[PDB]
Amino acid sequence: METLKITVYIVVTFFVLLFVFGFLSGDPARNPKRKD
Amino acid sequence: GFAWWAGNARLINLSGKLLGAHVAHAGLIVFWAGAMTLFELAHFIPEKPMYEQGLILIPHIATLGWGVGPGGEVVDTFPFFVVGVVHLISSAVLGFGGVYHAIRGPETLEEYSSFFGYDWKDKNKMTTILGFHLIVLGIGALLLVAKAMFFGGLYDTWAPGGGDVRVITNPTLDPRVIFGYLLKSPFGGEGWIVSVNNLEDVVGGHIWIGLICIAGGIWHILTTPFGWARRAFIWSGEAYLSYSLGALSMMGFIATCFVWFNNTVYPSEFYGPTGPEASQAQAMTFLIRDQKLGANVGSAQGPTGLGKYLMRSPTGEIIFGGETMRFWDFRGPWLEPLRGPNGLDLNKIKNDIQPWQERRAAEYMTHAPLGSLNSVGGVATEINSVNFVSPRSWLATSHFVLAFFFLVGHLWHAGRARAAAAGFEKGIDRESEPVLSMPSLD
Amino acid sequence: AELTPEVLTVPLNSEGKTITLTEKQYLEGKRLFQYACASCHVGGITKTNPSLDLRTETLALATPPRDNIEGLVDYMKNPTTYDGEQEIAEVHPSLRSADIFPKMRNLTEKDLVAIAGHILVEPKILGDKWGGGKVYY
Amino acid sequence: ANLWERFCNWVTSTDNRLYVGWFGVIMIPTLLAATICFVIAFIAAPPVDIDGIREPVSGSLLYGNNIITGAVVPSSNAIGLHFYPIWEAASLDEWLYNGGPYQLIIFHFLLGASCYMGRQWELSYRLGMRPWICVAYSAPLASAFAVFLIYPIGQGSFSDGMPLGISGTFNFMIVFQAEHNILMHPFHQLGVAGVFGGALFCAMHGSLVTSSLIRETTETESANYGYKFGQEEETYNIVAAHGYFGRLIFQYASFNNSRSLHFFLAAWPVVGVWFTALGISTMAFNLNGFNFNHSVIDAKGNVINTWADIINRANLGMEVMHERNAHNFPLDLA
Amino acid sequence: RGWFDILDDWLKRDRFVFVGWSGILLFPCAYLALGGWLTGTTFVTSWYTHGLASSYLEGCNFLTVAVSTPANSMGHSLLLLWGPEAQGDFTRWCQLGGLWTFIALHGAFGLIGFMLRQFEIARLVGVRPYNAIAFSAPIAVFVSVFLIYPLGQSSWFFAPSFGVAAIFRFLLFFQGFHNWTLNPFHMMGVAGVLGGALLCAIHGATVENTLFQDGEGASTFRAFNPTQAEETYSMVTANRFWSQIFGIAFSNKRWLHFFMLFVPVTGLWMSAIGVVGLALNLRSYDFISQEIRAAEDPEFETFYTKNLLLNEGIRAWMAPQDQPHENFVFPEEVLPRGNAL
Amino acid sequence: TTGERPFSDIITSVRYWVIHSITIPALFIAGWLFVSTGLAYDVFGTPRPDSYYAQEQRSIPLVTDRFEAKQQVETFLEQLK
Amino acid sequence: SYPIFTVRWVAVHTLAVPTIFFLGAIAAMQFIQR
Ligand code: CLA
Ligand code: CLA
Ligand code: CLA
Ligand code: CLA
Ligand code: CLA
Ligand code: HEC
Ligand SMILES: CC1=C(/C=C/C(C)=C/C=C/C(C)=C/C=C/C=C(C)/C=C/C=C(C)/C=C/C2=C(C)CCCC2(C)C)C(C)(C)CCC1
Ligand SMILES: CC1=C(/C=C/C(C)=C/C=C/C(C)=C/C=C/C=C(C)/C=C/C=C(C)/C=C/C2=C(C)CCCC2(C)C)C(C)(C)CCC1
Ligand SMILES: CC1=C(/C=C/C(C)=C/C=C/C(C)=C/C=C/C=C(C)/C=C/C=C(C)/C=C/C2=C(C)CCCC2(C)C)C(C)(C)CCC1
Ligand code: OEY
Ligand SMILES: [Cl-]
Ligand SMILES: [Cl-]
Ligand SMILES: [Fe+2]
Repeated sequence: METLKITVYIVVTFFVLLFVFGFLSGDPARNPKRKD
Repeated sequence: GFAWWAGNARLINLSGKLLGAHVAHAGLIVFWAGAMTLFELAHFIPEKPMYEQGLILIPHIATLGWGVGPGGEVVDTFPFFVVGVVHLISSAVLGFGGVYHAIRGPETLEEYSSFFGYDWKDKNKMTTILGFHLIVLGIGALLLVAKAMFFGGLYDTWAPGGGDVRVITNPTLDPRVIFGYLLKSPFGGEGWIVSVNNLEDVVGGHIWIGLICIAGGIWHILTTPFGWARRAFIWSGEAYLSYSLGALSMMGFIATCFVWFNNTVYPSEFYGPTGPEASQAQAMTFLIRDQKLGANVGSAQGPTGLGKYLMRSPTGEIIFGGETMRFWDFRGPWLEPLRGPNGLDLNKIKNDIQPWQERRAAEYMTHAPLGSLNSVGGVATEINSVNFVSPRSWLATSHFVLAFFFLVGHLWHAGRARAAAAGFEKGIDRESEPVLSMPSLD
Repeated sequence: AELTPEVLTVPLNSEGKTITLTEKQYLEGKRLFQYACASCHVGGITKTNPSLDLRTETLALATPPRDNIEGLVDYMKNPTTYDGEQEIAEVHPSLRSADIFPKMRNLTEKDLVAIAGHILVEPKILGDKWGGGKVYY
Repeated sequence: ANLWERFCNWVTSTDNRLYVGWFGVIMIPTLLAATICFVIAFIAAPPVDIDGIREPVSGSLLYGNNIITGAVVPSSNAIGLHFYPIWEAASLDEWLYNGGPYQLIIFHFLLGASCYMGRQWELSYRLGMRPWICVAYSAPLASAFAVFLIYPIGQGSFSDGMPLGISGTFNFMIVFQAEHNILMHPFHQLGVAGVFGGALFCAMHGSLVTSSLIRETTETESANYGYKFGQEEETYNIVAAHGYFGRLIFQYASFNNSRSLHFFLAAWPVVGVWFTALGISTMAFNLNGFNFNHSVIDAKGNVINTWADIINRANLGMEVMHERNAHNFPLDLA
Repeated sequence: RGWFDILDDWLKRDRFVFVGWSGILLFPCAYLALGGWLTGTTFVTSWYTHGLASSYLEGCNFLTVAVSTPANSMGHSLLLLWGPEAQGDFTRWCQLGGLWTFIALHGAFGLIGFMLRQFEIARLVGVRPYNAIAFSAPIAVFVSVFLIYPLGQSSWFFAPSFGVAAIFRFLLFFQGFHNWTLNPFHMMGVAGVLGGALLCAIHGATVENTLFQDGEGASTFRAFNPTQAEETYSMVTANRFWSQIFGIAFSNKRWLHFFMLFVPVTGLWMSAIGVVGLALNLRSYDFISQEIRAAEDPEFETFYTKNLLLNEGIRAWMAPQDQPHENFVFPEEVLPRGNAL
Repeated sequence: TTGERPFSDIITSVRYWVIHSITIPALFIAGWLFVSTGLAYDVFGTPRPDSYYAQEQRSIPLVTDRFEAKQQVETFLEQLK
Repeated sequence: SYPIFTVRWVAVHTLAVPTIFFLGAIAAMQFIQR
């Protein structure tokens, strides 16, 4: 059980930081008309 | 290029007229706070609990320790009047300043003062205004601190003796307690910040927050946004408006749950019992009655084989039986005397219940926050007679609704802000349709 | 049908004297009953102890009898258990206990008559529904 | 060309047959997890003590259920609003008795469905579209939040959130009417208006456009082949349609502007469903439908019944029977 | 130039409300069905048919007001004013529920008129008659719930009474007695109504967010012209959007709009069929396999068994008041009740 | 566009408000009186507050016959006289 | 030169006339006491 808990915590945190850093990487500039 | 029905969007880059909109609207807020209090007071009757009377503003004043004595017994109604009059009077001053700035004052400010004029895209000027308002907030939060410690104290429902107004001499400064709340789970038995159950922690947190707000207030005056911040945000009046609707909506959901669960800063003397509280009270009421008749309530096996009055929670604590087993996380001043370390204590139950405790439970049981839209108290199948709907239901529902729409407003303006900043809020360029220059998906 | 003297006529005491309320007194008492009592006694039940109700035939069997004005007005002053054996002003709103039940404070003696008037007239209009419970809603 | 920048470009690429995006990064795992747990549970989960009275309710196919009666049962009343992941149980067997699957499924679905809404914003940004299709979806998403999360919060227990099955759905909406008189609530009435209205306008708009297709085909072929994907000209005659509907009723009650007409189609069911989701959310704090039980009496004070009082007799029969073993005290306060 | 064509002429003139040959049926009957509902909700009781108050004059409000069904004793009588029941007396007619049949029949004939109107206007303007066909879905619902269903039963008494809460009582009746939610013909109705509402919202929101920029200002409404041949939103950007969000998307505007016709029309038709079954008490009330097991196995419980307990609660608690003519007397001991409640 | 006179022009006109400032209160007063005088009770058969039940009666006077129905309600009414 | 009395006139007054009247009766009704 304790092993599963760690695994899930790890998996979650991973996707969360993917998300936070995904949007911190110039997201306003990912559009087809005007980029900054 | 805006319609009449979006005509307030015609104030985006008219800084002077937009100042008046905000100050005229600030007057409306003070007006209502003033008139409403006068209305509630005009109808107050001290013989009756506040929560049989549809009061929502007076409960906020009595909570700060004005006009109440031990128990919540109303002692002096003059502080309620003084709060109403001053708020009402202050709204003309804002009303006056709002109409002046909307209609007669300069349309735009940046020609009259480099100080009061702003451009939304000036990231430096904007954080400076942020900084000023942060200090004002920090000041205000310390005001509550200052009341609690130097100007009378606050109503403390936990005080020994029924509750009483009490000066807070030892605010909790230990950061492991203060920020511990921010990391408690929001689920049952934990409650996130909603579970705060003592005024020392309340006062202490406002020392922290007022310091932080002044700290940051100064920060944002002195700094400009870093590059990683500059690249992640949209810098435009609508964009900041949306950011704020998001935060207000989130705050509104929090308040919804605060008034529905918390019986410390929303004491039940004033607001009515909580859902869980009333449910626990019913179990208390019939335990008390049946015991008087000679029932052995430790040992009484109910229909299901679970104890009829008392059972265990999933972690073993002894708790009230019946459906209210869901509500066993409840804590209130009238119940905690009965609790030992294993939960409810069977010897205290057989020996120590007091008349005042019986009385409280009978009252809270018959004042549970259930009620119809037209203010018939009780379950929905109940007949007319009792004109009662709990302040907690009126406050909980109204703010879910408001919270909900401001999240729509956040999505509404956030998305518009992204599209107008990129240049396609008005529709798709026929001669440059992005999708027609992309390859087909298949 | 209508609110006539016969129905407005109730017993004053156990001797069998009678008194005839005015319509005005009837509406007065109904009002005071909702203000001071219905939070536990809507419809003539007792939500916090359903075994004891306000049906006239229950009051008649109370010790002392309470199917009359005198008995009812006395109970609002010094309530007892159904057998009469212990005073219970501490857990039941009463004038003897108005310090701790603040609503019972502004009730005058005539107010008590009207309240007792209502309790005794209502079973005569609603019949079984008074103190019957949800089965008769 | 840096390894992160290339990942970011795949995530946000307009070239993937299914768009991913930063929102898609949370949505995909949480929906795959809720989906897979649901499919397994529906078929094979053992019975669940939903009401915490040690009376387990069988919900899956292998335990004697069919497509109509099966459900993933909500978690035990004994848990109330406590978090109950797998790792808090002494074993999967315990977790299954107390209804852990339901919590796992609803939290992951609510999350992935939240990100679904946001993913709709996102792709709209990447394609140069206007942004608000997602505002429309929030009406159903808000509905799912009310019955799976908001209602349990205010009643204090997930045992009272909506079951994940067809008969469980009806059970939830029967008990709801007994406890809240929801038919007599004005926000449910606006939901019915939103929902009936939506079906009406769908059929109207569909029949008005269909009525005014321009002849581009013979009798031996579908009229549908008169439209070619991406053609620039409209495929029906809007003034002939306005001409017919103006006269069916009267001129000014009919749109001749297709932008207002389509905006109207979107606003009506969205707004009405916001309200009826708000209705569930405020009845979560027990602000119930109108109560006119005994509001009409005669000169003597007899009760003169209306249809409200009949409604109440049926609400009573729902009340006294639901969860027949779970109540020990006379009022069902939650 | 005979008189018949002179009248054709005048009926079909272009005026603020078009009249037509269908007006002759439509207008009297629509005005009378409505005049009677407002007449009866404002002034008329249900005391003698149902034991209910039901007008503003009696003390009811807009939710509880209704024109109620006739007494069960009336059977399926047409209840004409001049008929053997009311014997010409207007006052007695009203007290017997005469206005219920009045509303229901002028209603039926008015719906005919309306649908003939949709046929009539469409022929003159030169459009296909698909709005008239769609209107069959409402007609079928009306005739099946208000006429066919009680004609199958003992009497008009058991049809819907015309009123908000009265209709609410009818919804609960069908749950307790017919277990109507379990009926697959209702479920197909639900998927069509909600499917329609879905389709309605999603198509309105797609168009509004795939618009071309044809004006300079922020109100996109100004930039449509009713006469323009050019389409006003991009089917190409809509199709790509939904293909990538949802996997499939429309590609054919004619199929799309025909599907908006098809979905809600068909669902109403399916529910009409179901209610026809219920005229006859031909319910999908039970699953036999479930009952056999639960009878033999008291540990066996599902949401199917729980819902029938609730149905059993509704029947015994509402029946005496709801069916006064049956003189149901249910002493307390026989009422089904769970513990404590 | 159909040749009738436009609504926006009829209800800004003096003549219109000169007629209807009479006809609209006359109707409101007319209907009021229909109630205040009691005629509405009589025209329609609707029981007054004092005549739903006979004094000590707690029985609905429910119609139970099709072809004697008229005479049935008439008998109930005389039970209130 | 418009007409005063049209089909439209009739339709309008067919509804309106009894509306106001009905509003009169329902107004009076709020003062009825049991
Ligand atoms: C701080 C809050 C805030 C602020 C400052 C704004 C500001 C603005 N909004 Mg946003 N908005 C908000 C919250 C806010 N909004 C919320 C919560 C939502 C969700 C509903 C929206 C949704 C929204 C939309 C959909 C649109 C705007 C638009 C606009 C702009 C023009 C608005 C205008 O002239 O309206 C004028 C006001 C009206 C026409 C009146 C509306 C009245 C409401 C709907 C009725 C409420 C009645 C009340 C509940 C009960 C009545 C009681 C009875 C007695 C009368 C302006 C910048 C427009 C825009 O994008 O422009 C850029 C636009 O199209 N807003
Ligand atoms: C909180 C509510 C609020 C506020 C504060 C404002 C404020 C404003 N609006 Mg918006 N507006 C609102 C709601 C609001 N609006 C709503 C609900 C709608 C939808 C109907 C609109 C639609 C709208 C449009 C369509 C336009 C505005 C415009 C404006 C601005 C210019 C007004 C002007 O010069 O008018 C002049 C008005 C008058 C001379 C009439 C008298 C008005 C006064 C203020 C009445 C006050 C009475 C009060 C009791 C007196 C107290 C006095 C005491 C304090 C001394 C102004 C700042 C305009 C703008 O941006 O201009 C460029 C514009 O075009 N508004
Ligand atoms: C946030 C609100 C706000 C903002 C940003 C402004 C900003 C401005 N005002 Mg406006 N104004 C406001 C509120 C506001 N005012 C109010 C409330 C009123 C009515 C009382 C007015 C009435 C008003 C008039 C009559 C005039 C202006 C003018 C001006 C401009 C010049 C001000 C100046 O030099 O004062 C410099 C600074 C001072 C004089 C210091 C004032 C000291 C204050 C009162 C103490 C602050 C204490 C605290 C923060 C307030 C809260 C107390 C409360 C909580 C109890 C400037 C753009 C002038 C203008 O543009 O003319 C063309 C002008 O003629 N204002
Ligand atoms: C009204 C309040 C307010 C507002 C609007 C801003 C706005 C801003 N701040 Mg300032 N700030 C404030 C208060 C505020 N600040 C206060 C009081 C302080 C003192 C601590 C600071 C200290 C501060 C610093 C030191 C810096 C900023 C920076 C910034 C900018 C970057 C914002 C950003 O990326 O955050 C978005 C947040 C993140 C990227 C990460 C947050 C991660 C947390 C964990 C999210 C949690 C959310 C969760 C769902 C809810 C539960 C809460 C949890 C703790 C339990 C932006 C202009 C930056 C800047 O550019 O300054 C010049 C910067 O470096 N702020
Ligand atoms: C024009 C459309 C129309 C339609 C279709 C109906 C239809 C109906 N009405 Mg409604 N009604 C209408 C207009 C209409 N009404 C108008 C304008 C009024 C107000 C005056 C009413 C007032 C009204 C009342 C008060 C009642 C009805 C009733 C009825 C129902 C019974 C009809 C019946 O038995 O007729 C039978 C008779 C015919 C169908 C006539 C046929 C004509 C024949 C073919 C000609 C005979 C010519 C003659 C013999 C030759 C010369 C003889 C010589 C002496 C000169 C039926 C649903 C009743 C109802 O709803 O009960 C529930 C009822 O009580 N109607
Ligand atoms: C709940 C807080 C109550 C309120 C408010 C009122 N009453 Fe009550 N009543 C309550 C209880 C728990 C009991 C039982 C007492 C016992 O014997 O243990 C009662 C009893 C009565 C009776 C006696 C009925 C009988 O059958 O003998 C009467 C007549 C009565 N109470 C009257 C009464 C009135 C008039 C009230 C308002 C002024 C009132 N009660 C308030 C609980 C509560
Ligand atoms: C701009 C605009 C707007 C807005 C405005 C506003 C909103 C304003 C405000 C206003 C305001 C905000 C006002 C207020 C004021 C106040 C006042 C003026 C007060 C008074 C006072 C007094 C006088 C007092 C008295 C008293 C006392 C002292 C005691 C007790 C008794 C009494 C109460 C009596 C609008 C939307 C309209 C429109 C457009 C434009
Ligand atoms: C007073 C008080 C207290 C205290 C409290 C406190 C101290 C608090 C704090 C709080 C805080 C401290 C908060 C925080 C916040 C944060 C947030 C809320 C954030 C958010 C974020 C976001 C929103 C993000 C976004 C994004 C992303 C994610 C990505 C990129 C892009 C962007 C940026 C957009 C207590 C309890 C003791 C008690 C009572 C009183
Ligand atoms: C039956 C009959 C008949 C007929 C009759 C009629 C035809 C009637 C009519 C009537 C009518 C025709 C009436 C009407 C009325 C109505 C009313 C009653 C109204 C009201 C309304 C209101 C109240 C509204 C209001 C409002 C609201 C509420 C909200 C929104 C807005 C408004 C403002 C709209 C005859 C003779 C043949 C004989 C036989 C029998
Ligand atoms: O409605 Mn009736 O109330 Ca809400 O709890 Mn008490 O009973 Mn049980 O758990 Mn599901 O259900
Ligand atoms: Cl159930
Ligand atoms: Cl219980
Ligand atoms: Fe369309």
